[PDB]
Amino acid sequence: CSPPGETASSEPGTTPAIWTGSPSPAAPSGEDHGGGHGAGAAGAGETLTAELKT
Amino acid sequence: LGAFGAGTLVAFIGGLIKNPWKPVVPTAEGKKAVLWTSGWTPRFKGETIYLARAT
Ligand SMILES: CCCCCCCCCCCCCCCC(=O)O[C@H](COC(=O)CCCCCCC[C@@H](C)CCCCCCCCC)COP(=O)(O)O[C@H]1[C@H](O)[C@H](O)[C@H](O)[C@@H](O)[C@@H]1O
Repeated sequence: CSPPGETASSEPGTTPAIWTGSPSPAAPSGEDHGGGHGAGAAGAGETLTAELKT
Repeated sequence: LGAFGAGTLVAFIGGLIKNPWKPVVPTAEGKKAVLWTSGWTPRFKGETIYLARAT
């Protein structure tokens, strides 16, 4: 016998969308954090960059 | 003799007998049996599983 599910001539398909993974709720109990600092404000952390343009 | 043989054989073989369908492997849809799940089964919804080449 042939397996019940085979063959699909119609519905050509579509290009898969760009994957957008989600942060792990199971593996991480919370949200992973980067730079550590006192940050006596709403929160900036130990990482702050900037690009000075012309 | 029949009861003792039954008990002894069952106690001998029950150590070996294991349920193939005990949900053990974690998955986004809760723990599932081993045969259903492989390394490609997302442990949590939306997990990224790269097709890593094995150098
Ligand atoms: C005449 C005897 C009448 C009794 C029939 C016995 C068969 C019915 C079993 C009833 C118990 C099932 C419900 C509770 C139990 C349950 O859910 O367990 C299951 C597995 O059932 C077990 O326990 C062990 C099964 C017993 C072996 C029976 C051997 C064959 C018999 C029928 C032939 C000898 C009798 C004499 C006739 C021949 C005469 C000679 C001429 C699955 O295990 P699992 O959930 O994965 O956990 C694992 C743990 O079991 C596992 O021991 C442990 O070692 C782990 O590895 C673990 O992972």
